[PDB]
Order: sequence, then structure tokens, then C-alpha cells
Amino acid sequence: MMENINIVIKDVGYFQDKPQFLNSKSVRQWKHGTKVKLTKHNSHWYTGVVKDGNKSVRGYIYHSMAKVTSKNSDGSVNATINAHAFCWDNKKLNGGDFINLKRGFKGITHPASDGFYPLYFASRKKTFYIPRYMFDIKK
Repeated sequence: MMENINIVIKDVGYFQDKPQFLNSKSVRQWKHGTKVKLTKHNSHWYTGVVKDGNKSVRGYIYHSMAKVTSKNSDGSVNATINAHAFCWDNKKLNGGDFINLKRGFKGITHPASDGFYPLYFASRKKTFYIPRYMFDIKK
């Protein structure tokens, strides 16, 4: 009756509709190496705009997922996406103890009705949590 799930962390950076990992939707999940234009938003986040049809839509991406290669006169930057995910030691998904999970990280979790997928790390004596949108389940 108890079940395990094999997961693989996605090969993407997360361009979210808000500068937060909790209660945000992906505007883009940009493949590792995608080239983009961004503006620094705060100490930890970039923002930018993309087109969904005729509409300009704003997103936010965490600073470690964007490598700045050049600076534009208007204060924007040209950047390459560095794909990785996170797990957190609590369900706020914001600071505290968090681990950078490498793109393609292979893990095991369990069905989570609340969408906070538990990761038990042997070397740690603590549960970390990863949201559904940061991984795939292999078919």
C-alpha cells in the first residue's frame, strides 16, 4: 500500500509568473543553454518578458539559473539558462536549508497528496521537499 516513485530532475530553468517557487506557474521551462534577455529584479531573481501569441507575459527566474554573458545599455542583460532544481527542508520553498539538485538528478520519493514530494537523504537526518513541476516520472 505504501509506494515509491523514481524521479529525474528536469533539464530546465524555471521562468515563473512570480519571483517565488511556491504557488507560482511556469511561464517558461527553458532547456539548459537557452539564450534569453532578462533584467535583474532583486538580489536573487531576474525578470523578463516573452510572447504568448500577441500578448507580452512577464516571468521571474532565480539568479543561479541564469548566467549573464553581456550587459545592454538599457540595463537589461543577455544570459544563458543554467538548468537545476531545489529541495527545501520546509514546505514554504523559500530559504531555510535548501539543496541545489543538478539537472538530471535521479531520486526516489513517495506519493504526496499535498504536492510536497519527500526526499530522504541518507547523509542528512531530515526530509527535504520538491514540488511536482521540478521533476519527471519515467514511463
